[PDB]
Amino acid sequence: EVGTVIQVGDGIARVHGLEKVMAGELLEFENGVMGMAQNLEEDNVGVVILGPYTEIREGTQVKRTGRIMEVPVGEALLGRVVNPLGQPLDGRGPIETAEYRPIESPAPGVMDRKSVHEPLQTGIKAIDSMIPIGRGQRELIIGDRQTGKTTIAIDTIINQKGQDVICIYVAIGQKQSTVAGVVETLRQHDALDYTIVVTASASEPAPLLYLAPYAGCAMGEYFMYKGKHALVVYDDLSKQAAAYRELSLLLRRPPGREAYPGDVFYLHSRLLERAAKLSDEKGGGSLTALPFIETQAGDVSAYIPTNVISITDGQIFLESDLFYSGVRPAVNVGISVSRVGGAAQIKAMKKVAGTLRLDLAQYRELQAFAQFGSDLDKATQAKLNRGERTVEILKQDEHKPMPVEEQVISIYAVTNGFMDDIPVEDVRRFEEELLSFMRANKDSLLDHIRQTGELPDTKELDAAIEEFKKGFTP
Amino acid sequence: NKGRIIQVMGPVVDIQFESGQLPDIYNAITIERPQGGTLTVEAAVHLGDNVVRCVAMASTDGLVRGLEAVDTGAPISVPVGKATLGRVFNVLGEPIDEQGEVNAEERHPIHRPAPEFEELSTADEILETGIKVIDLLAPYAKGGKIGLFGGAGVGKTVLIQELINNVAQEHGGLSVFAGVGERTREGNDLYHEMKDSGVISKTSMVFGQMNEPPGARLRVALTGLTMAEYFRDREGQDVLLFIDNIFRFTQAGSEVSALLGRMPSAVGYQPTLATEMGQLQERITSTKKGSITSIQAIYVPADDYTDPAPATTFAHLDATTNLERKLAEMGIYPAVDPLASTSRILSPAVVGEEHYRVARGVQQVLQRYNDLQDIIAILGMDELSDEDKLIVARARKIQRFLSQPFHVAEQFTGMPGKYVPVKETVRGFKEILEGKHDNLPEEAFYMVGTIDEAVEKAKKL
Amino acid sequence: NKGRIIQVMGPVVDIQFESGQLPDIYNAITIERPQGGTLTVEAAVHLGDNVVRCVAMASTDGLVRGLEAVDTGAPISVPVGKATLGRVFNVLGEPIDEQGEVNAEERHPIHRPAPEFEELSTADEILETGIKVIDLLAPYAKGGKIGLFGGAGVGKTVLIQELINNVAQEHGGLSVFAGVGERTREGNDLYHEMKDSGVISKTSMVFGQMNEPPGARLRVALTGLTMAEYFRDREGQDVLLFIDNIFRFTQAGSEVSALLGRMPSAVGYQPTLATEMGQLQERITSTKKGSITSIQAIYVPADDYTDPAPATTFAHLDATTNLERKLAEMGIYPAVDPLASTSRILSPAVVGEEHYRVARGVQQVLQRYNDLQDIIAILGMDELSDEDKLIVARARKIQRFLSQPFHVAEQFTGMPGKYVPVKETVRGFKEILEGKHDNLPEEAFYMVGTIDEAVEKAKKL
Amino acid sequence: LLDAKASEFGARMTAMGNATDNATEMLETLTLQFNRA
Repeated sequence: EVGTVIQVGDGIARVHGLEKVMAGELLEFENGVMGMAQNLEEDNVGVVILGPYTEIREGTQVKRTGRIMEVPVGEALLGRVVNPLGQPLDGRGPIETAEYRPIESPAPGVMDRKSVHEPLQTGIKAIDSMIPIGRGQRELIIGDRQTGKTTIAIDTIINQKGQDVICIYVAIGQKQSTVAGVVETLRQHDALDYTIVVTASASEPAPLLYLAPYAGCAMGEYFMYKGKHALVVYDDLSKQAAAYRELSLLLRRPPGREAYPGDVFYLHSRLLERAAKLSDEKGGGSLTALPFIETQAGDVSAYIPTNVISITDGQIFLESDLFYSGVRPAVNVGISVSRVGGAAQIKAMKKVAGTLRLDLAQYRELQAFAQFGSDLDKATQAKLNRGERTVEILKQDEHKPMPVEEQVISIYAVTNGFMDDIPVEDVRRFEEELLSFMRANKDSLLDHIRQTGELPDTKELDAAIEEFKKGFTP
Repeated sequence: NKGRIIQVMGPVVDIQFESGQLPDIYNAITIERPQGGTLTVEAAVHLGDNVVRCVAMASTDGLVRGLEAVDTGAPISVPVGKATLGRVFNVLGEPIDEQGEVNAEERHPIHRPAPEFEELSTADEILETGIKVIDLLAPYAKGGKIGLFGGAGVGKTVLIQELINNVAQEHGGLSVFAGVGERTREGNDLYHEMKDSGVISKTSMVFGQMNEPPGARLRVALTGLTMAEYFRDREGQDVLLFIDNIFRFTQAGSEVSALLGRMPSAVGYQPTLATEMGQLQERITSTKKGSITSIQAIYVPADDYTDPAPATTFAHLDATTNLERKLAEMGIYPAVDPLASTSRILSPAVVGEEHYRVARGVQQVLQRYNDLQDIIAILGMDELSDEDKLIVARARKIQRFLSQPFHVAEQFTGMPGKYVPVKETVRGFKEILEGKHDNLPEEAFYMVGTIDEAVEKAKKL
Repeated sequence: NKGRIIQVMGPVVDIQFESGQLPDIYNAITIERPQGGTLTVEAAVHLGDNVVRCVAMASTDGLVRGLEAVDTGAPISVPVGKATLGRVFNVLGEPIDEQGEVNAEERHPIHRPAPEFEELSTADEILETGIKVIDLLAPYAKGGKIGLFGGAGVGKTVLIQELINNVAQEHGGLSVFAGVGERTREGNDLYHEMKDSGVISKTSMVFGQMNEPPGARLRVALTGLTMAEYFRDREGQDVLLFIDNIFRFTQAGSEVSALLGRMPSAVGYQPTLATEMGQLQERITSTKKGSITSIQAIYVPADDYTDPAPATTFAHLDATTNLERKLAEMGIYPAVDPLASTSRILSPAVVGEEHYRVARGVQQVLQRYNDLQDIIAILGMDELSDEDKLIVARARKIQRFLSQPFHVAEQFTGMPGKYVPVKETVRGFKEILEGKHDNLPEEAFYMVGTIDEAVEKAKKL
Repeated sequence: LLDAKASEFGARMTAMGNATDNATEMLETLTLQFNRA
């Protein structure tokens, strides 16, 4: 029950006399700070202090909790900003729940699962059309600092205002201010009602950063195993990896491959193996995960990056070049992929996109002939000129998720040449105004896609478009 | 026999027994209590003072010091025989497919020595697969290890299944799949992939997978291996055994080593990398009762194949099959690179002068095809020897006659399947090389079985 | 309370206290004797047996085992408020400028937690500096960290001073300069640089500098930070805080860690690189009382910015200002690279659609200017679109209208200074972009304030 | 009209070689900046 600290340092403590503590048991220090029984050394416990380590000195008493590492869990958390132990940071009271979960638990076996088939609309045109994400999927979001990774999680989260899916923004080693900003953005978009924020900022103890994703994941797991659908975003599995590495040879574990531990892969694989798509037998619940890796100088071949890559089911790459060309999202559709593919993509989009993959693939090569329109009639302004047009509908303002339906019309519009007679500085508005035209008029067509969405009634579609078309304002 | 837990530090548990009652190493010691299940740890090191340190096969959360532990008196032992076919297991030989318990007659230890020198077959023999490209160009040898290099989109699992099917089919050999350290979704996918390709009936599957602790990942293959060893030793057949990401296996090696506080090499790996690999690989062999041929998927994310981990594994390989995205998006659907793929048993000694000469024949043609490829690139088809121009047509036919419809693919394409005896593959490509079918249209060799089938289809378009 | 020295190994001192009388970590323990001064060490680790290991803040030569030590009961605490303005200190909050003692009302500990989640401002706001180029193109955000990349000859300190001046000027915010691990000559130079630019009156300076032990280098910033935290929390203003070579700071981190016998990372650094960085950086923030915006000089000699040290620091940056030797030797004297510099708060969300579009407008023009630059290089000005040729003239004007006279430079040039509201910067460049001043001579935008001032000068030459 | 043609492309490859070259050269200038800050 009661032990006592005999050596403390760098947030790691040798506590004595916790005879019957279990490995990984939650512990509470005299001053209310929590710790976890990390190691059961022969004649003492290695406790990892999980918060303010400063007033914990030798002689400090530690109490048993009787519980293995676990966090508050359930709808009681939606809308609350929390740290990995599940204690509230937004000052909106206590979290009134009685259901908990271990931050470490088994992943669904190979028999507990069924193939990802339900779309997780991010609202982002570039991603929902190419690089489509399904529920139960692990899609890596990787890129340099300041390429707008977080903005993508936010748009995606915001886009769940639809509401089959509950969102967990887990911020690992981010600046508190940035998270505070993220929470506020979520608030202003009415998207925080269905969102849990698990946060361990840059100044927090490393073990706290280490646990963050396992907490947020446990929170998502409550819903998946309930039959519901959760989307968890781990904002910086990079920062977790480093956090983990600190904790390692503070415990003096041998340094492994690269700067990191040997089990740094396991660290991540163990985690987002827990995101799954459950068999119908197991309830059909899902947990979708958007891990972030933060690259340096766009080095995607680095250790941690390549690891997580071989763990997830595809990755969205964020080109730094693009982002400082104002192109947004700064997605590199070329090298970016969803291994799940159109399996998680409604028939309508799965269709209009199919061509589009090819479309700007061709525009990638002829891109080189930038400001030199000379080739006349061949593989010319037929490919190139209409490629410039596609790249415009891919662009997309921050915090403006677009409903699939609208995405689909918009894409179909350009992809069927309805923009070709239209300029290029004019594509963006022609889209914004094409949709606003449908939402108020051709809703028949739109709702048709919201109901078993394959779009059809084409030609009626083309007619409906042309009755807005003709430009009349290029 | 019985011990009590002295220390718990991660997957490492230190257990004190009574004097002279200490477990042989690799001995499964079970630990029970305190919330539910049963944890199995594997004896690793006799530290002294009757303490023996072990590696867990499952989480050691909740373990408490003092808990009783029981030496089972044997290494982790797993079910074998008919009972395991169609069933999926974990390292412990427990069914992870909720399908009953295994009514297996026996349970063999997963740790054991490799067949002894005199039990070894002393001549190489080609393991005849269904597939033309691997049988002609990069033959599998019985008791061989093959490196399979693929990216899923290149139809690696379709290859696995055709292999399982064709070996079951035209020999009598069953298969074991050991999933080591990869994605659990990928395992589930393959499970269903081959549960409705029907192949699952000829296979027992064992799963480690990257969510599992290192002890499990490290041993998992040994389970698969043990299972396959039954059908070789009992039953005397030519069993398969696929390990998906064998690289994950050596890397599980590294984690456990670190956990045990070993060396390690200056590149992070265990001091015992090669030893451990040899201990696994050496059991995969053609004994006199003959058998096991392992197809090992080697990925390694870093893409450096000079890395110690890949280096060691390669030491054992006897052929490599290279799944090529280029050939896949080209239509050739056993998308095996004819040039990249290789087998050490492509000697005339193993496959005879003819087969050898036909294959070295096809090789040169396809190589020449590449040279000329670069020629016309930089000299146009202008100035292209009527003969050179000629042996370009034979390359395109060869390239195509190297594809073939799979039984496993039937349920989509439906051609139906084709199994092509090397006898007939060799003959097939020999005629192409001799010029006996220049006159045929080149799309006439795409997706046929024998050369006989290609004339049949030179009667369309 | 009182302890006696057990061990002295470099900057590391092990001190035994009485049972239950042990210092919280980070607690200043003073040691006196035996030749003159007073050494301050900082509690680091409780080793056990009532020993606590510490890091010195000065040399530990001459220390003798047994010397009495006194736990001060608090972290190194330093003077704050009005009293520190114009004064230069060391880590201990002692005046190193021989100018009296600081008649400060309070002394705050340099160790403390970052503002709590609910005290955080939740919306980004531009910290309006005087300077046109940083405000238009790479805005500073309140509670932001900006990486300043410069080489002194590019006028980094002139920038620092204009910043200090303009923030004092047009807001009410004071500044702290923390010299960490750099050349003491450079510190002295800056001191005089701004003692007769008058700016020193709005600043408190703290010096670590490369002659000092690592413990001093490591904590020195925390002192500056603490000082700046006063004017934010008390006094509620938008304080500056410059750290010169923050990189030296993380590197002091590495030395101390080694001295304490830690990990370390496989690249040499502390196990706690990131943690320590975060512990510093996280206190630099815009609270609800609002404030601190850190301009951090990042040098790192190696020039690899993928190095863990720079990598970590970058994680915190919100904008980078890039002093360019090329622009300096070109005349543009806030020699800030318009294209290289960036800010994460350059969203339309933070600065509005217009400002954003004008800036993305100026950017594309200047980018286009470079493309065309290479065009005429390899295609001559022959075949240069009248429009292309046109948007080259607007680039040259923009490039010039991006320079501006500094108040701090007055005493040499004397223009005099110019402070240009973003409202007016945006307007300025908007007109240039719209073509409202093509007719003006291009040397008419060089060194003016507002666009209004540029027409004034289009009446010369 | 026929002579005017030759000459144009006659003039066009000449400016294109020169063009190619000029790129190479200029590139080989730019590349120093790719590495040395």
